[PDB]
Parts: sequence; C-alpha cells; structure tokens
Amino acid sequence: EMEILKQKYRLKDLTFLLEKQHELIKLIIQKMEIISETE
Amino acid sequence: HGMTPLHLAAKNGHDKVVQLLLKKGALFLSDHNGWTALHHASMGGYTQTMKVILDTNLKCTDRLDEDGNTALHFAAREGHAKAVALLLSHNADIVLNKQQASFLHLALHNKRKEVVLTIIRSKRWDECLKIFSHNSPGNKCPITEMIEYLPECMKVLLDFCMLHSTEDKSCRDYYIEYNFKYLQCPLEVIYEPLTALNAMVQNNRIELLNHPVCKEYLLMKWLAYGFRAHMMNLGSYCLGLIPMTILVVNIKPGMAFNSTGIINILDTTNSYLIKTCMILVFLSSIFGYCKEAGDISNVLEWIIYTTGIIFVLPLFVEIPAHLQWQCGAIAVYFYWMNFLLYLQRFENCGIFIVMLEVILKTLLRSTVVFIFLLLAFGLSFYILLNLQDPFSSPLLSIIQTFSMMLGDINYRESFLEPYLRNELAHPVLSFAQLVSFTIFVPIVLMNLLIGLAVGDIAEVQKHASLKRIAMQVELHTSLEKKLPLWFLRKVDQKSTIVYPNKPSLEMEILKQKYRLKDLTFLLEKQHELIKLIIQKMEIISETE
Amino acid sequence: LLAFGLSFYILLNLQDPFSSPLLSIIQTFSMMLGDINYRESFLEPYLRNELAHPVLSFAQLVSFTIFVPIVLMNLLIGLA
Amino acid sequence: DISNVLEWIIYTTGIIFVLPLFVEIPAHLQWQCGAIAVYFYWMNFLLYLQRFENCGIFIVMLEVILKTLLRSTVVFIFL
Repeated sequence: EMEILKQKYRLKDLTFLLEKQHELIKLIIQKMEIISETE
Repeated sequence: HGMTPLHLAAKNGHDKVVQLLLKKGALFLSDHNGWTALHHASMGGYTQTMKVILDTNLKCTDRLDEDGNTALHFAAREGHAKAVALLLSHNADIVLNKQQASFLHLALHNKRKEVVLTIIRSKRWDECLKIFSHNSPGNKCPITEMIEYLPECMKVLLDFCMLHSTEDKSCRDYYIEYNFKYLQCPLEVIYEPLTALNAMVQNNRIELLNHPVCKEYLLMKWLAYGFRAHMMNLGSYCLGLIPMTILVVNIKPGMAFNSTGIINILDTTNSYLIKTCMILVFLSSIFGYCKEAGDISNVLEWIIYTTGIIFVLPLFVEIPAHLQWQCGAIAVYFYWMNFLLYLQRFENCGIFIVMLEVILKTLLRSTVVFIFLLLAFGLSFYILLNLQDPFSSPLLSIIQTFSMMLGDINYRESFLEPYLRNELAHPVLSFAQLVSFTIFVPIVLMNLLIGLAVGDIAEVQKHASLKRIAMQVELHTSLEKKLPLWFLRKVDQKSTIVYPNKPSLEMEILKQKYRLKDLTFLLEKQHELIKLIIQKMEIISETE
Repeated sequence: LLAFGLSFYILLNLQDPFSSPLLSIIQTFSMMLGDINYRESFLEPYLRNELAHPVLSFAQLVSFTIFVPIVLMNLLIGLA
Repeated sequence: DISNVLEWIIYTTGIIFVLPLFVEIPAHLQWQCGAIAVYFYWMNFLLYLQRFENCGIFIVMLEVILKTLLRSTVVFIFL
C-alpha cells in the first residue's frame, strides 16, 4: 500500500507539472511573433 | 466543417479573443455536426469561457447538435465537474439524448466520481434523477447505474441520506432517522420488489450492502413481513414435526397403537395426547400434500408425508406394528433432516447449511473412487479372513471395511489373536494387506477428505457476508412478489426512527491507469503544440 | 443429533445404549467422534437375529458414518 | 511404470487362479493368487478411471498424497 501510494503521489505531481508546462507552452504560442509564415 | 473562428476560440479556451469577437458583432451559428461555441467550451472544460459567453443572449444554453447532445452532456462526459456546476447553476436544461442517455448517465458510464458528486450536491439533484429512459435496452435508472459503476458515489449519496441529527453529546438525545427514497426505483413492464438491493448484490457491492441505511432497510422489511412469513412457515412445518416427536418419545417402539391407546391389555393413559398427536400429524401431512399439488426438498417432503400417513394410519385402518414403526423411524429421521433445510433461511445458520451442502457434494463426487477402493479391500479381506464373522459374507466384508475406514481397525481381535492361535489362512498376506489398508484408507483417504473440506470451507468463507445478504434479499424479494397489492402499502414506511442509546487494489490500479491515460493525452496535445511552435517560429540569425 | 438419536432409538430399542431417548442422543453424541460400535451394536445382533429392521439399521449406520464423523468433523476441522 | 507392474501381477495371478482349467493345483496357492489378483484388479481399475473428467483429479490427489507419504516413510519407519 505504501509503494502504491508513493507511485500515485508521483503520478499526481507529474500531472500537476504537466498542466503547468502546458499552460506555459500555450503562453509561448500566444505571445510569440511570426513575421515569415503569415500565410 | 463550418467552424466559426469563435468556435476555434472557444475550443482552445481563449477568453479575451472570445470577448473581443462577441463585443464586435459576433453571431451564434452552428458548424457541422450541429455543434457550437458552448459545445466546444464544454469539451475543453474552460469555465471562464463559459461564464463569459453565457451572459450575452441566454439563448445558446439549450442547443441540440446533430446527435441531440447539449453542452451539459459534453461537460459531464469529459469529467469537468466545475464546468458542470457552472452550467447547472445557470439554469441549465436537462434533455434526453437521441440515444436516451442523459448527462448524468454519460457521467456514470465514463466513471467520473467528482462530476457525479457535484451533480448530487447540486440543488437540482432530484430533477436530474427524475428524467431517465424507462424502456431503453440500456441507460437504466441512475441509482442502478451508480451502484454498478461508482460504489463510492452511492456511498456518499447514502451518507447524505443518513440524516444524522441531534449530534449533541451521547445523552439519550439521538433521534436519528433513516430515509428510504433512494432505495426504491423512482420511475413509478413489471414492478421489481427491491431494485437497489438486487443491483447491489448482483455487482458484489459488499461494502455498499453493509451500509447502515441498507442494513436498516433489510431489518425494517424483516419486521414488516419477513418474520411473519418465516414464523408462518415454521409453524406449518412444526404442526407435523412436533406431534410426531411426542408420538415417538411417549410410545415404546415396536408396539402397536391407535386412537383408543396402546393395543399390544389397553393402556388408556395418554389416549387424549396420542389421538391429538396423530390427528395433527394426519392434518399436517394432508396440508403438505395439498401444498405440493398447488429437487431434494420435494423428495424429502414426499417421503415425510408418505411415512407420516403410514405411521398414523391406524386412525382408520389397522396395520401391523412392524411396518408402522419402520415408517415412523423413516418419518422422524427425514423430518429432522428436512428441518435442517428449513433452518437455511436464517442469518446465523444458513452458512453452516451451505458448508454442509458443499462438503456433501464433494463426498458424492469422490464416492466412485471410494466404492472402488472399498470393493478392492473388502474382497481381499473376505478371501483372506473368510473364517471370521465380520468377513463371512461379501456384503458384510464391504460394510466392515467401510466401518474400519475411520481408523477403527480391530487389529488385535481380527489379526493378532487368530495369528497366535494359528487361525489365519494366509498370515503374511493378511498382515501385508492390513498394513496396506492402514496406509491407504484411514491415512491417505481421510487426509484427502480433510484437505478437500478445508479448501471448501475456505472458498465458502471467502463470500460469507455477501452470501448471507444475498439469501436475505432473495427471500424478501420472493415474499414481496408473493404479496401482490395491499400488504406492501400497509407496511411500506420510507422512514424509521432508531434510538441507539435505548432510553481495494483493483480500484487503485484503475485510478493509476486513468491518470496515466490522461498524462498520455496531455502529452500528445503538448507535443502537437511544440511541433506547431517549431513550424511557425521564424529564424533570422541561424539560417546556416 | 436429534434426528440420528431418534432413528437409532426406534431401530435399536432392544439395546441398552438406545433404550431411552436421552441415552440414545447421548450415545449418538459419543459416536460422533468415530467410535461407532459397529460390531457389538450391529453385526453381533444381526448374526444372532436380534435386529428388528436389519436393512434399515445398516442403511442408517452407513448414513450416520457418512454424515456425522466424516462430514461434520471435516466441517469443524475446516472452520478451526 | 507402476501400471506395467500392476498389470503383470494381475495377469500372473489370474493365470494361477484359473489354472485348474488344465492342470490341478492346491487350493491354498489358488486362493492366495485369487486374493492378490482381485485386490490388484480393482487397484488397477482405479488407474483406469483416471481418464475421466469427474474422477481424474481425485486420482491425481491420491497420487500426490501417496508420493508425500513415501517421501516421509523413512522418518516414519525410524520412529
């Protein structure tokens, strides 16, 4: 039970960090500027 | 796909651009498959976009796509509990899907615990419970769905139905009340007696079945009709079981008797008791025959009734005492053997009867090997020890072998005394056969039986409480189906006040698997976004 | 025990151990542990023509031996 | 194999038991061989029952228990 709970906490931390990373990448796409491929 | 740029903005959850579009003369249209901006916001679970888009017209809340699903259906299916709460608070409309799958049903089928909890805590929980399909092959009543899929949500709902009040010290001030609204199917085919309990027992909801609400529901049904029916059945059986026992105990076996009294000089001392007992036995046997007119139990009851008729037959026509008392012995033996099965419908004795049945079944399975071993050893002992009374006949030889299987080998009297007196025809052969028999039957066969029994008992004890509650539920369901209309409404309570003072691996693994699946999906989306970043970024310095 | 004791009391009424209902149940309780007095109680009366119901008594003996000392004791040992 | 030895004993004792068909023999040896033959005949029928879906597992259990007993027989005989 202790090992399974530790794995679950590791996965929860991975999930939280992935949400933060996804938000940061969305910000990168939102704020970056494009001057060559403007279609 | 007719996707408006507003649809794209809602799909990717960009509040500011949605506000900019809506402010500068945007219009609410429908893309291919009938979706809209609210549908995409529900799919993405962007609550801010919902709250910004909902207060502009108040007309896109209830829109049907090409399949009939609304924003609430997508929000509940994707697992966005907060978006579901925001939609429900803003006068969301519940409409059955073209498939007849409501948003609560979609949440239950996808096993979203927090969405279901938020739905239950919503002020419109009863309304959302009301609308469901009464005839669709799937998408059954919500209570059954949560019993099957999410036992924890149902446990929380029952604790909400616990109604634990007067929590002011343990000073005999408790008036805790039990409510039974959610244990009865809310639709109103046929009327199933106990839908919730049957659903719980079918899905092995032992943790849910052990809840105080369910236990008290079963207890209330017991005191309502189950105890009455149980007492009626036991009295009907005892009316013939008991007088037979008095007849056997108060009359010396092998002696003829009739209504007047003992006829084998006439006693005329217990004449009234004897006449009453035989009258009761005859009436009970006739009642049993009539109930048969209108399985091992059937054969047992038929033998009991026939032997009861023959035993008390001298009421009208005299019969020899020999046949009378043979039938009396058979009748009393099978009467108590059948009372054993009558005890099965109890919460304290049923599991022992189940264990007895499984052990008996295993013994009957092994009886072929048993009788072959007994035949071998009995014929051997019959040839070897033919000059002894126990082994003087083949049938007596097999019966004696059966008797000594249990370890009661008469080693001294059967082997040693004849040997020292020079009575054994084949001494070495007889002693070798004795050693072989002792090694084989009483050691190996009995050890095999004890191991099989220890496995059977362990297997039965694996599902003890579930089996007990299953038998109780089945008995109550049969009783409800027996009493058609009036007794149910007479005894149905929906509420009872109780005075206490008297004045886990499969679920965890599945949760981990869902977490990993969500991580995988988010990683695909993140990888796509990074690929887009590489595709669209511009490079002016390192052009090689 | 009540079933088997009453059966043995009717079937073997002419024997001292089963001469009374209470003694019959006590004797059945005693022979539960596998101490069935097969010879003295069944075989010797049978060869001397003392059993009132020989076939019934032998069938009941086989049923008792199958039921109590085997099945009941095995059930108790598994529960323990 | 145990089956081959069982069958050989069965056949030899069967020949000796019904030998008076041609040559007379003392009844003592005849009936000793008859007892041996019938005992081993039913013991071998036990193995013949093994090729069934209802009795095979009991024969397997008997075999494993017998093997364990033969393993422990050294300590048994010393005690």
